Amino acid sequence: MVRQPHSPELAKLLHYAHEHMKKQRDLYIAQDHLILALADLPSMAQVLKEGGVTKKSL
Amino acid sequence: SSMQFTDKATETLNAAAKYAAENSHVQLHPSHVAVVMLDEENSLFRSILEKAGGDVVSIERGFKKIMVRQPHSPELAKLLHYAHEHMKKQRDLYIAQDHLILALADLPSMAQVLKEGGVTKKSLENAVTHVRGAYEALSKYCIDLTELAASGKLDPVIGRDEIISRVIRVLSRRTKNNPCLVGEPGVGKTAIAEGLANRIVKGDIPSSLQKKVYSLDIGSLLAGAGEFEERLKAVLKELKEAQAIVFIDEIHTVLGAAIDAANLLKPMLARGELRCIGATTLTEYRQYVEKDPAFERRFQLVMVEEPSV
Amino acid sequence: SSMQFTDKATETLNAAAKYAAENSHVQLHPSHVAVVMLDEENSLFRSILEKAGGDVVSIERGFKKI
Amino acid sequence: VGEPGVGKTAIAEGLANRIVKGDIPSSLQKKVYSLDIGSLLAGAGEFEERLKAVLKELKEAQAIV
Amino acid sequence: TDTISILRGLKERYETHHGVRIADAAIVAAAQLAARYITQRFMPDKAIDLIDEACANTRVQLDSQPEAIDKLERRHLQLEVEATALEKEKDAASKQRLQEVRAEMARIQEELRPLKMKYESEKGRLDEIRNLSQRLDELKAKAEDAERRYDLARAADIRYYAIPDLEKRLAQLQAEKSQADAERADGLLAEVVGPDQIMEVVSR
Amino acid sequence: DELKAKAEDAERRYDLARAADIRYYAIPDLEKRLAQLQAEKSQADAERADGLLAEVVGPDQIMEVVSRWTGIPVSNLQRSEKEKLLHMEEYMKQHVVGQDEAIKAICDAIRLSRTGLQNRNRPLASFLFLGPTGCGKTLCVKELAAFLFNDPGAIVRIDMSEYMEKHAVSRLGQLTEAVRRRPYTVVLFDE
Ligand SMILES: Nc1ncnc2c1ncn2[C@@H]1O[C@H](COP(=O)(O)OP(=O)(O)O)[C@@H](O)[C@H]1O
Ligand SMILES: Nc1ncnc2c1ncn2[C@@H]1O[C@H](COP(=O)(O)OP(=O)(O)O)[C@@H](O)[C@H]1O
Ligand SMILES: Nc1ncnc2c1ncn2[C@@H]1O[C@H](COP(=O)(O)OP(=O)(O)O)[C@@H](O)[C@H]1O
Repeated sequence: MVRQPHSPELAKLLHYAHEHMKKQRDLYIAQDHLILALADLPSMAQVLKEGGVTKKSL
Repeated sequence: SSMQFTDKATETLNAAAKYAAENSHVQLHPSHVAVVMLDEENSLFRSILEKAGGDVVSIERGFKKIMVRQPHSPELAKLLHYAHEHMKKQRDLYIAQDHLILALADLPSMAQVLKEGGVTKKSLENAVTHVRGAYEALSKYCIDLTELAASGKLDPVIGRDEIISRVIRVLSRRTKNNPCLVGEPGVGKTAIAEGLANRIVKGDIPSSLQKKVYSLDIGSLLAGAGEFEERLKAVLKELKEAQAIVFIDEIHTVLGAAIDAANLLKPMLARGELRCIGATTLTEYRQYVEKDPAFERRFQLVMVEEPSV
Repeated sequence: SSMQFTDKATETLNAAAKYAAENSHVQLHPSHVAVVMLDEENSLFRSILEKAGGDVVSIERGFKKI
Repeated sequence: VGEPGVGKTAIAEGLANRIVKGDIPSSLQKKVYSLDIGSLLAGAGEFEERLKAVLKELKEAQAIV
Repeated sequence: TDTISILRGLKERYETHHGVRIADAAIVAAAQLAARYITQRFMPDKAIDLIDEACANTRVQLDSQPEAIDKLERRHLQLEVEATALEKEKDAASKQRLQEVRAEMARIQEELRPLKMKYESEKGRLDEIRNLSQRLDELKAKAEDAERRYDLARAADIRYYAIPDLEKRLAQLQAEKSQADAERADGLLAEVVGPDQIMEVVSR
Repeated sequence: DELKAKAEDAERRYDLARAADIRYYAIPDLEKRLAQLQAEKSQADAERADGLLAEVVGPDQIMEVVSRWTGIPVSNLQRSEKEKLLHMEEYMKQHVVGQDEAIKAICDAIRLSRTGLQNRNRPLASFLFLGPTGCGKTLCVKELAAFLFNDPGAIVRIDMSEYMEKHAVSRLGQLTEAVRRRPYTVVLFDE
């Protein structure tokens, strides 16, 4: 947030929600839907690795 | 995390490897899954593709030519990984037969044949939308009694040697092959069928009987909606191709009635393609079995006497 | 004048328009209907060619060339 | 007409085992259909609509039930 | 007299499904006892059920084992696991009990194996007899439709190269069945449905 | 208990590699510790000189549950059926006097049905009390259930004031369903 000056990274996040609407099983597309979507980005999964959150355990 | 597959989806990869074993193969390719689904009774892989158009014949012949060029396949490992990653993405509905169509569309090797056949990638999105809104139905809507009996999780049955031996003689007959444990709510009716499943694994049953025991859950079939015909017909279809004996607790509530459900069990019990074990009360037995002459032709009166001291 | 459709023939008519649009076409040729209608589980058109004569593996091959 | 035990369905079974083999000429051969009351009641009322389609096919095909 | 003629018509089909040996003495005795003792229904419903019930009970002894044999087999299974579990232990009390279990299993093997293996070898042969009757009765029915639907290329491969081939196998299994019956002291009632088998159903 | 379930599942599913370490190792090595704690606990309970029947379910423990779900005292549960038929003539004379020839006739019809000198086709004893009013017809019935049945409140009374009509004959049914819930009951036929 300090290094900050749509978004170049937000457009890629919205592209994942377009395909996740037709998959298999989950819950409801709302606040909890974007939780399992930020782990696919390489610039956002680095913080979860150093904090103790495994991608396979998420 | 961990993935959960049904019994029908588990046997799909096993049945695909059986067909590939006769053609001399060492690896299992995902193209063998589409061949097995196109050889079933009232499959869902054909009706969904018909709405989007295309040519299934051009697609079926394209999948059969891929397995011939074959020498766990490296392409199969990507299918199992996609089933675990995409298991927390959409919304409701677990895994079944219609959900496996979207898993094969993500593979680059399978998407080239579909685009060259007719149904493109954009046609698969609108095709699975209109159709939306032990085996597969025998695991969530039914409970296999032989599984809990062989796993040491069943209470022993001592004192029913004069009743279990009589049910075996009824099942071995040509006609009236539908026992009905007629008794009273207190003398024991469900525990009688528990001892019959114990003799199946041990081998005490004759060679004329080799079926299984499935406890038909009445409350599980009424979960939700209208939509009851899609759940009742799925159980009867899985029991016909597998040849098994289903157990129905309190038959007077499901056979003889709100939603009409007894109409789907009459043609099955008449042609000998279904064997049911009844266990109702004598009070309601004279109003749902002896009243209809067609039901007495297939059900035999089995009295359950209360044991002495 | 009025037009009333059923259920089996209705889904086939809507499927012919989607097949002609995904392959970049202009006109709706009648050959784009018998291909989708034949690809059905226990279809009524399959028993017609097998009763009046004619192999079902050679008639469909002539529709893809159109 | 008889008591429920002397045999009723088996009587009609012997009719199909005589016309198909050889008894009456082809000008009077009629198929035998077993109309079940449980098959029409199943499903979705719509019970009278399914019965009308069955009675219509039994006339143009010349067959008993 | 009319009831006897009904049971004789379906004798070939009843012998195929059950797989036992239906004799002519069990047909007359069934219609005679159904008109004096068990009398509450109507013919042939009160006579056919007496045959299917008696033939289904014989299937148990021809495949499984009676209570006098099954009780001995259950005692040997509990002693085999107990003898091995006590062998790993080094307790003084387990060595004395181990000497009694091993001495008891030697007597069981000399009386259960020569008797239980007779039903196991017969099970692999008696089950094949039913498979022959189910296929011979099916080929005679499938070839009959070809003679009435104008098809000579289909009935020629069934009445000539199917029925005569599978018929010789049934005649070979009947000769080996009488040899195994002499070693089991059975055959007069344990595998032949006669007048004594029908009377056991009415008496129960 | 869970190890015995997993051991039997492997032996039935053709897997003799996992059950070989349960029935032969996990169970024989744990039965010595479980049997040692049960032997040391029973010996320590006798040193306290109290609470002997507080850990082992015996005959006195079963009688406590039955006495709570009804109301019958514990002293009436230990009385066997053999001792009741012996001291029956001495108990009826303490409450009903004067009818010395009627008490002996009651015991002669009950003792012949419990030993085995009569076929099992008749009930306990069918009586027919007569004589004038106020001679001991109602009190004798109440004293019968207070000794043989140990329940004075288990005596049903079906009067003929409303069951005399022909339409009430089929309800003898209300009397059939009433005696099914309570086996040991006293059916009294008044008037
Ligand atoms: N041979 C037996 N051994 C142990 N328990 C038995 C036996 N037979 C019956 N039971 C008990 O009787 C009960 C019968 O339950 P169920 O048949 O479901 O309803 P109901 O109690 O109305 O008959 C079971 O819970 C079972 O524990
Ligand atoms: N002439 C016959 N020959 C052989 N079997 C017969 C004959 N007549 C009647 N049966 C048997 O009697 C049975 C009568 O069945 P059905 O009339 O449908 O009901 P129910 O058994 O209640 O009378 C049939 O299954 C048939 O096999
Ligand atoms: N043997 C007896 N000695 C003393 N009192 C008695 C005796 N028998 C009955 N009673 C008295 O009679 C009363 C009950 O009378 P009851 O039997 O109802 O008369 P009835 O037989 O005319 O109906 C009781 O209150 C009881 O005190």
